Amino acid sequence: LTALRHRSALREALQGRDELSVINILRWAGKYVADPRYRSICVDVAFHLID
Amino acid sequence: DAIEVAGKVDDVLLTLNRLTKSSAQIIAYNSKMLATKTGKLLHTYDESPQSLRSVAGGRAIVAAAKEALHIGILKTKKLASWEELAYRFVSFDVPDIISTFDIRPIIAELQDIDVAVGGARGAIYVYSNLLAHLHTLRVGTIQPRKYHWHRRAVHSVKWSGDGNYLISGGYETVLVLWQLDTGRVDFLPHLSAAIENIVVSPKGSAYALHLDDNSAMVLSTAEMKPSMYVSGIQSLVLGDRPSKDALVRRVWRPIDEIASPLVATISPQNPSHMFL
Amino acid sequence: MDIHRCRFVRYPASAINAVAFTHSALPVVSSSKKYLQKNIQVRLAIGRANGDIEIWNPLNGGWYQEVIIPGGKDRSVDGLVWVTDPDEEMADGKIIHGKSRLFSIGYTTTITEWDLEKARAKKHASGQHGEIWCFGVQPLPAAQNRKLVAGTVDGNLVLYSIEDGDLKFQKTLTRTPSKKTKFVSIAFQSHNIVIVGCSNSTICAYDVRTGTMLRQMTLGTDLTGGSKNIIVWAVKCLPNGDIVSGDSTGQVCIWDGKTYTQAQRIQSHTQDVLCLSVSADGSKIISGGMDRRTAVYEPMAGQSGRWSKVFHRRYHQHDVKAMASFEGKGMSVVVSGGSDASPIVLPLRALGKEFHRTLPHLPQHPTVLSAPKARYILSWWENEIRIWHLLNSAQQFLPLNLRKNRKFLAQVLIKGASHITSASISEDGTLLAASTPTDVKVFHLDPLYIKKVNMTGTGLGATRVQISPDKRWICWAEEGSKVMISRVHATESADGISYTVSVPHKLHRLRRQIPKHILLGGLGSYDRNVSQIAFSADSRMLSVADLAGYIDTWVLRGPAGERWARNPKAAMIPKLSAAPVVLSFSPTPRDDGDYDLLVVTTLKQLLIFNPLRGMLSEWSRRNTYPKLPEPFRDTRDQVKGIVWQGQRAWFYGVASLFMFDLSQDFSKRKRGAHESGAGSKIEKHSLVPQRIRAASAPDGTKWEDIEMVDGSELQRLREENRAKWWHTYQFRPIMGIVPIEGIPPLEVALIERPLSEDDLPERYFAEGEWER
Amino acid sequence: EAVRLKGVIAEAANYAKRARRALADSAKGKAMTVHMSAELPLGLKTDNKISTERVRSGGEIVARSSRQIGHFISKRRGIYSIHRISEEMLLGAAGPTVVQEAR
Amino acid sequence: KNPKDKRVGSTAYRVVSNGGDPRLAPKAKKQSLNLKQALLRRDRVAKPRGGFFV
RNA sequence: GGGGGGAUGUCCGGGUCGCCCUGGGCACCUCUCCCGGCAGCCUUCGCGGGCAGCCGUAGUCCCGGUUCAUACGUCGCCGC
Repeated sequence: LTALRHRSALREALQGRDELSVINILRWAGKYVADPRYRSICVDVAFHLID
Repeated sequence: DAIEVAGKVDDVLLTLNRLTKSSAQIIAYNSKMLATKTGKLLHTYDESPQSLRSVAGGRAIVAAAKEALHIGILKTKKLASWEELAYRFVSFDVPDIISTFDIRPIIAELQDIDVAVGGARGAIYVYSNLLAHLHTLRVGTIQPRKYHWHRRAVHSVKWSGDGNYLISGGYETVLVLWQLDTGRVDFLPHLSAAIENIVVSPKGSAYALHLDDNSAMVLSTAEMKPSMYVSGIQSLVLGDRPSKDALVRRVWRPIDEIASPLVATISPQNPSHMFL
Repeated sequence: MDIHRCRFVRYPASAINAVAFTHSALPVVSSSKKYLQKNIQVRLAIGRANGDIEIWNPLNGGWYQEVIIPGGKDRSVDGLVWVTDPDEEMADGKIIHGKSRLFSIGYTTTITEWDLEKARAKKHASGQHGEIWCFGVQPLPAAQNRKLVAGTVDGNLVLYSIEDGDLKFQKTLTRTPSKKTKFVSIAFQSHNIVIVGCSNSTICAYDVRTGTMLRQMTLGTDLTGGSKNIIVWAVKCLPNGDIVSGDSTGQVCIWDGKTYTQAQRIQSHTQDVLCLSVSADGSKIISGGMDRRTAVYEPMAGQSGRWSKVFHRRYHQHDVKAMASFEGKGMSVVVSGGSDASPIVLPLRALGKEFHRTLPHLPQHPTVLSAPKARYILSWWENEIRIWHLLNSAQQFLPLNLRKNRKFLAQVLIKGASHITSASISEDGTLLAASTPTDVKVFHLDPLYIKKVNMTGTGLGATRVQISPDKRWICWAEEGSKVMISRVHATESADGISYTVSVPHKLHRLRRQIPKHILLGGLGSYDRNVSQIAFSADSRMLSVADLAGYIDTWVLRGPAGERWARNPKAAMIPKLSAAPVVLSFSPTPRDDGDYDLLVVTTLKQLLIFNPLRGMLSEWSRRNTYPKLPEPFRDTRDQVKGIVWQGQRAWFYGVASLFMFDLSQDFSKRKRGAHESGAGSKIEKHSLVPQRIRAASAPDGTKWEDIEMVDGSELQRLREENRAKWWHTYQFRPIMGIVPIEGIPPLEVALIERPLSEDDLPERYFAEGEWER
Repeated sequence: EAVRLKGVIAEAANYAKRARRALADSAKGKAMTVHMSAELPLGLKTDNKISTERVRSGGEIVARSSRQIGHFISKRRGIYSIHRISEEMLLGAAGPTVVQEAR
Repeated sequence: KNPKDKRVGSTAYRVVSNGGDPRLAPKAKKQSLNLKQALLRRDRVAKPRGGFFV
């Protein structure tokens, strides 16, 4: 996910999904916003999923 | 070019000089003709001219407009006197903005030429036979073979030796080789920088690359390792010839600029070296 | 005019599996010999995956879909082959052209021969073998003794005989030793040499007379994925003898003709090449794969027998399963049908010089019908009829209520296995009639409650059905060409109205004067089957019209002593220049008791008839074809239908929408340009150079231009006998425009069908060939 | 409390601004998807007008054809809509009135 | 379809059946139609079908 | 976006009462110049300059509704 923020493609990685895999990436984002060692990347993924 | 004036082959120079900004004219000179600074005028063409190349000998010369291409065959055989140095020219529009071209001669006569025009949209158009298509008012339908792999503009296209392969290189840092007898394509993909210029050796063995990060590597074929590597200072340059993919209005148009100074230290314990 | 756009009619797209022209190529003649090839009937047959075999007409670039013959449920069409005899000559020098018979396979052991005159299947032949997967007709060197060769699943090349109106399983040439060899494609190199592709990586070359084997060409593994056996999906033969074969690796191999070894491997596609096509003079190869990719190859200059890919392009939206070429009468096209139901016509000799053309996937008949007094819209496909009711106006809605506005009212399922060829509904929607090619069924409706009115006397099916506006006459087209009619008696009771349909009283059509060689040659009596059946607005006058251009009308003579008589003025109504694409009466009555029968043909010839007078109206004396507007003359889409207003007639093609005020009179695409049978000349972006200029005078002031080439007395009377027109292209995939009520105001239901990826089948990708 | 109200009120204000733009263009007749009722939609998404430019390979910018603009508008319609053509349109002056089913 | 056969134990009495295909077309063999597809999708898998849906 | 006008539709004091207008609210078409972009053609080595410019929005005869992706050299097991 840091490589997908550095190469400008996180929106492209998230934009083609379906319902179950959106739930899967949301479940990862919810489970792993807690660690402040990747809070930034995890919050950015949650931004793109909300948008 | 080395042409035969009477029986003495010598150098003729073919200059491409502007007369207006989007027009230019091509003008030939001998050495003694260059000493008196009068030139034999050959063509004036009027669509932002880029470059001029000629085949071995001086029979066919190829001039390049932005969208068009001017093929010229010399009118008489054997070139009896100097005052009859005249070229018949036929112009036709290439489908894309011409970045480069390489011509190979099909031969001690000159039977045909094969033109490979690398355009600024990414494609390489191979016009297979030209003198037998424009030798004959009316012409038959000519249709180039399109080879599209590069995303950005293709910086250099060259035929390779025997004529089986079409080697090429663009912004994507990959030397590509069109197989051209099959449909296949094989490539040396991850160089340091953009393949800005290629040449082929007099024999078929070596290629020599001018890489965009101020470098030249003489590669050998199918060992594909640089048998000669030469590197320069690689700092930021305000380029003279601007860019080959700044022609077609991309998302970020490449600008010749220096925004910040170069970050460099001469290193103590070894003051001949410079980290930058 | 108020419009309800409607996209909820899920009309099913079906995958095209077989495209087959009548003649592969015609002999080139001059302009002084133009009258020799005028009666040559060139037709294109396209067979879809739902078993629909439907004939097209190229029409010198018109591309009019004439007949659709649907197969039943669980029935597909895989291969199509026309068998065209050579030109026979009479005693006097007249020319009888070749009778062309259409054969098909349906993933069975049975080869079917189709009767395009009766619009049903003519014959069946089957032998004890596996399912036939590929077949072809033996080419001409004998004259009257031509034979079909068919490969199959279990191996054995069966050989069928066709002579004197026969199709029978003659014998079996050979079969492979390995039982796991499946024959997938077949093409003839000469009169006696058959080239078959197989599933076990081989291209075998059998010899038909003795049934022997010349040579077994082979191909390697596929080293791109698993599944070591390569599969040669399409073989074809060049005119100089070489064999071109597209296979499972997406390659195109050029095999030598004399030695039967390969001469070239051209890696072209990523997924497998599914179909090939070869130009008639042997100069261009078109390859269509499963990566929705079409690639065009021309020979490399210099060395002989060496081909190379000029250019490729993705014309379709799914795989390119079938294509076939045609080159004659100033028209070199190649028609490629795939799985997105859209036949794409490419120009062959001007490829890279003219745009292609995507023919409509929706049928030519509108297949959308409405009872406007009941506001029922109605559409039919495979065996169901879907009827929607709309419950409200449009003036009421000037968005939470638009979902409740439409209502999926009824879905009528037809028994049996046949398919609904046509239907019709009464103006109040209580009478519906649907025609299969086996039976003509009639249903009575009560606002639902549906009952089946017992039909008697029919039982041979029909292709067109119309119900009278006073709900008294039911007129159908039995076996395509025999127009029949029946009175229906409506007897009221204490429960309601009930319908008894009488015995069908066949009315006879006029004996037209057609020469014997035209009636023998061509497709035969194919253009007799009536395409349109149109009643008047008060049902005192019938008219029918066929594909040849003939319009035959009938009047009603009353006293149940009502009976239909032929119009005395019927012979004055002439044969049109082309097939009538729409034909209907004016609902606004005249002042002399006469009708105004509007006809538009496939050549944009809008005209109006006074059929009781037997002549054209004075409005159509005034407004000829050169007086029509340019956005109606240059549409390239066939006018699918009309809807009426008072003084205005609205036309709809597939993409266009027009209105003409028929009261007033009338006063970009090049007209002088001569192009091929697909699209106009290109303008901006092309591989082919446009402006070639030569240069004398080395100062460059003198250039050249090298061209690249391989009623003036009538109108005085017609004006001494003495605007409002509009067009739009914003309703793009129109399948049907139908009027509703509830210059007068009129609501209308425009029904579109844009094809989606949810409608098209699933694309298939392995690990290596994923798309961007 | 000011933080919570800041976030909510800023998002509602930005949606109201862009929805005012889209409703002005739909009143002009460019036929975009707008929400009808007075509650906020679930996704605070407005349809923008289609840009005049297209990004071709490899990164270049060309003009959008009106053909492709019409294709994207045909995507932007729904499954049911009432599209009233006026006599002023048939004369050639004004534009239509579209009322589409709320998706 | 066809009425199924009735066996006494030794012999089998069966109604003949050819009333399915009068003049229309012969019904496609589903085992052969699925075989040609299985030669077309050898090891390859479908892309995910639609949009946002269960 | 503003500066401004001609014209569409409208209520509140209204007016001899009609053409509408002034005072308030205004949404749209059209004109006008500056704002951001894009191209051509002259000038100069370039820098810049000059000339007549188009676009900032909507649906097409067919049709760019396309073309475009980064190799080989060798695989397996276990240990630190």
